[PDB]
Amino acid sequence: LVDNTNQVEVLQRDPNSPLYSVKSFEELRLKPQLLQGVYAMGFNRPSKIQENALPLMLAEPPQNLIAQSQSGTGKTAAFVLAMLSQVEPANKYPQCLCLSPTYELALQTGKVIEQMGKFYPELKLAYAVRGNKLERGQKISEQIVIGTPGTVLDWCSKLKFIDPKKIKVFVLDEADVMIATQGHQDQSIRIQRMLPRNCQMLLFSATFEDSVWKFAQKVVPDPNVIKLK
Amino acid sequence: IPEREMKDFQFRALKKVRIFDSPEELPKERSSLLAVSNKYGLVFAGGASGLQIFPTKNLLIQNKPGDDPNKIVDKVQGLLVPMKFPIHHLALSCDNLTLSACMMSSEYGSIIAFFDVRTFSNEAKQQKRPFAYHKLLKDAGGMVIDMKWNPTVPSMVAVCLADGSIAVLQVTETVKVCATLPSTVAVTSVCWSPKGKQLAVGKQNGTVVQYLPTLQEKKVIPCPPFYESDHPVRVLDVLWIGTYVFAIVYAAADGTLETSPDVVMALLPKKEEKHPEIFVNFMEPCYGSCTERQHHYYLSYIEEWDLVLAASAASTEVSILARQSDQINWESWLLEDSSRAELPVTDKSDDSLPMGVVVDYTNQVEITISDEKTLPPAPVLMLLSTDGVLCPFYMINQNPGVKSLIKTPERLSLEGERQP
Ligand SMILES: Nc1ncnc2c1ncn2[C@@H]1O[C@H](COP(=O)(O)OP(=O)(O)O)[C@@H](O)[C@H]1O
Repeated sequence: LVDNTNQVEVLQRDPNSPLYSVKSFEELRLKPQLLQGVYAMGFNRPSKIQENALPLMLAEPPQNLIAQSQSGTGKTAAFVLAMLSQVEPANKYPQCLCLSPTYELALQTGKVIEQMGKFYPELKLAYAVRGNKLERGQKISEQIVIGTPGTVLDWCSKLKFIDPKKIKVFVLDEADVMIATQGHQDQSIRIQRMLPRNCQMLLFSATFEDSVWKFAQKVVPDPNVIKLK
Repeated sequence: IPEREMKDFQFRALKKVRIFDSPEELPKERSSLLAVSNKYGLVFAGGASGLQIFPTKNLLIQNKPGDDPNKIVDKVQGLLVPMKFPIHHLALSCDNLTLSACMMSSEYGSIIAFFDVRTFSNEAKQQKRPFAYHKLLKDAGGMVIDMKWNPTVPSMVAVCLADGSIAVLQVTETVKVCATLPSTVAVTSVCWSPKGKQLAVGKQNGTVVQYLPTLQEKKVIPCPPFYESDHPVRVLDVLWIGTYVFAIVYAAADGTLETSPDVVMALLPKKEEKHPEIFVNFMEPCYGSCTERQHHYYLSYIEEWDLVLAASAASTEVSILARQSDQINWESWLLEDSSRAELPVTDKSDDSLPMGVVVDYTNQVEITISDEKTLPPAPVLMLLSTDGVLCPFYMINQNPGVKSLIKTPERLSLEGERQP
């Protein structure tokens, strides 16, 4: 984790209902196997960004979020949690959905999930990325699906691999890198419109140009907002 | 039925241009609204708010390292040619000299204005009028559902109507009816043979018939066996790729646009073959997200790449069927996430859908892939969207052996213009 002398700014979706700043994971009341997962990874104290992110994300019920912080802050960790803490392994079908901007980050965020979910039994990942093997007629029984948006949108729409009206969580990672990639922005927006209202929408980005901002607002309704200097 | 991941073909987009203003309502009815000059590098955008002529090189803007590829270029300099009535179709004779616009007025019924193209390039003519009309003599019935110009006979065009009827026209310095079949034939769609020697018309019973230009019936292609009774399809659109090679879109006869259309390749036998008709089926390739428009399939062959582009009214994606190295068969291609040709989401968050489709070959500008690497100029697929937005994508192809399809344009000389 990179050091951060500057402080986080938290625009809460509900101004008159403050809740922030967990300075420990034990405070969070995480599934025992998840909190073990966390320990396993050498995580000690939550990171600056997680302190504020996780409460919102892990609220009862959970809240939506748009988050802006630089690399090595703990974005991924933070959402890996988001998802795993909603995922019921015993239910063999996708419930959590993660759009990545490159193939080579869908795999990297995979490893982080798989490592963290280590102590969930029968937890399996699906990778909706260029050159997966899945023939038609098939349906996915993996509870999480990481991938890049087209291939994912293909999975919900055309190929009927995934029924998105069963997703509980939806992350968008690197929302800046995403918009600057052909197709992606529109592709993601079309995935999103078929998710169910209750689904949690989490969106993350290094930078935050108007474009990115404007984009966030089509995708993440009733959002809490976080920016770190 | 087969499919194939294609890594060596990529639609790489240029910046999106706003032409018309986002219409209040959804352009439901069937329509083709782009023509192109590949001879003299021009493009013809119609609509219910004028006709717009652009030098093609003005519509194509490469994205620099930094741009949002979804940000629009609002307006770009062209010609506006005002129009009393709203254009439901655009089209162009093979020599490149006759734009054929198709309107619907409330006091004439449907009609067809033929402009001479020199006129648009003729400065001393501020009012750019057409030289000939053609009063089809019908109201809604007369809606020009499909209209096509002979590929090698510039004077000859084949117009085909909402009501099932069809007529073949000659257009020189004036208009002659060569032939007209009445509604009771139930023509649904139209296409010339490659050499322009015959005309193929798809109908409502489900068959595609072949006609001499004088509408004499020569060959009947039966309705594919697998569409059994109770679920009666109808040709929707028909592409004569080769003497015995056809792309043929079908669809329900009960208009239940809820069902998606099926593309079919049809390899026909020959006079020394008593072989049945081989109909290979590549079902709903362009996935129908919509069911509010009446279906189109824009279709167009690229002979020197031996592949067929195909877009639908009711889908946001361009699909590609390619002929195999097998030389008979076909395959659907599957392209990378960021290498597709799809219409953007309206800023009101809805799907923009196709109004017209064209390929420009005149382009000379070489693709600036990165800082350091530049690739030769590619043909440019373009799309008119129901949002009034045009969507240029280069068609990079790298399959070995395929050759450069680029053709330099000309300067239309005014010589021989026809006056009204
Ligand atoms: N709470 C934490 N304590 C210690 N290290 C952490 C913590 N959270 C994340 N990290 C580590 O810091 C790095 C950056 O975090 P990551 O989860 O990738 O977020 P980001 O997307 O901001 O880089 C990762 O390699 C991760 O292992």
